[PDB]
Amino acid sequence: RDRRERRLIFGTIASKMSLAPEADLDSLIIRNDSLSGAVIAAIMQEAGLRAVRKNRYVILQSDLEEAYATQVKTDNTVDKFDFYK
Amino acid sequence: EGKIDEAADILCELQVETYGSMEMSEKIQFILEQMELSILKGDYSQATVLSRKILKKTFKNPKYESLKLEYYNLLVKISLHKREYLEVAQYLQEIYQTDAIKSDEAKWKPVLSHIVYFLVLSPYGNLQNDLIHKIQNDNNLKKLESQESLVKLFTTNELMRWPIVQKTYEPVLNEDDLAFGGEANKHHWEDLQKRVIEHNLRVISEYYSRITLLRLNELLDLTESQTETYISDLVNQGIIYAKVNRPAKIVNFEKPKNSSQLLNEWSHNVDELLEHIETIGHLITKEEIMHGL
Amino acid sequence: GDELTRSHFNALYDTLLESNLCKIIEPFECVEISHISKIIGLDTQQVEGKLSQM
Repeated sequence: RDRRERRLIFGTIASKMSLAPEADLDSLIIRNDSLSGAVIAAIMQEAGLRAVRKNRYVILQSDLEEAYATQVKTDNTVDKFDFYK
Repeated sequence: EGKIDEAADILCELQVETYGSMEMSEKIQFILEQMELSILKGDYSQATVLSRKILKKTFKNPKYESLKLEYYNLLVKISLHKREYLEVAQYLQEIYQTDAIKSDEAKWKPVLSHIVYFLVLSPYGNLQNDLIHKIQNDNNLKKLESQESLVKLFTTNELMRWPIVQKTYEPVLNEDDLAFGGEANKHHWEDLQKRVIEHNLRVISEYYSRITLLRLNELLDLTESQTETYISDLVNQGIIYAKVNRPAKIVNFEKPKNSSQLLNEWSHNVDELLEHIETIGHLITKEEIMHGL
Repeated sequence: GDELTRSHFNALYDTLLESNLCKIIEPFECVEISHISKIIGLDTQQVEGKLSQM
């Protein structure tokens, strides 16, 4: 993935959803690395789900960070990054 | 001491992170005071956010007296900036049945005149026809008869008696100190005039097919410039349509010809003779019975 | 000064004009052209030229 190539999904999927000017989409780009199309699309989808959990019709900045920790780490395995043994 | 924003910002940074939705007894009561701080401060955004928490959770909770009464007042206080008579009228549908069941006619009479004032000033809707009859209509009340005739007035309204009716009876109309903020009564005069003009042109389309623009200005209580202002919003929003000729001073209904005339509209002439052979054939035997007997 | 900005200037010129003309055309027609130019705020020849082209 690339910084702009991922941003093409943010500027598209979130354009069809109600958001707030306080929420920033730049923090969800650089911090995320190597994500598919549905994983990034699930970030905007989960942000809307957590907003309904708090009964909100928009997407705030706090709802993005709560939905970020779920999709940020897809690897629970250990013994990686091994160039040795 | 007279400090508002200081007590509102402190409570906003605490109670939000305080309750984890464990005990709802003290949580619902304290948020009612937090929402009022944003109303006195004049912040409509924060008051709307705080109204999305305990308002929906109370419906599942058992009905309590003061808690439901606070919701009726807070939703009116947040309408100072919004000033939408259609949205507030939907919030008063619950109190209409609250004072008619839980309470008595003592508090039900003033609420009856208030809820109608939001319906009279409502721009439009599909439920406005069902809200004419309601339930408790014909209660033999002085305030009910004044508002009941006002609903049916828009159909026949010529705006000839409009300044006369508002002077004699003005419970919610001109001077209203209850559930309405303002520095004067000029808001009641401007908001009520916008609704009576839109309903005036609406019924003309169903009655007068062609009318002179010079006569239309006298019926709408407007001028040459003020007439084109209200009719422009009705057509642009997709409500109704009319004909406006500036040089010719002609206002017509502009009957659409898109129905292809005989290809469609002929359906009105098939029912004319449909009852022709049917009624005559039945009377041939019926008349001979009375003649023979 | 920019050639690309000037190219989009006529696009924004017709964009705001189409939104203003749509407000005029939506009600009934047969209104004075002079009254149309007063709402737009341009020359009568400019209003008649841009409208007839569309």
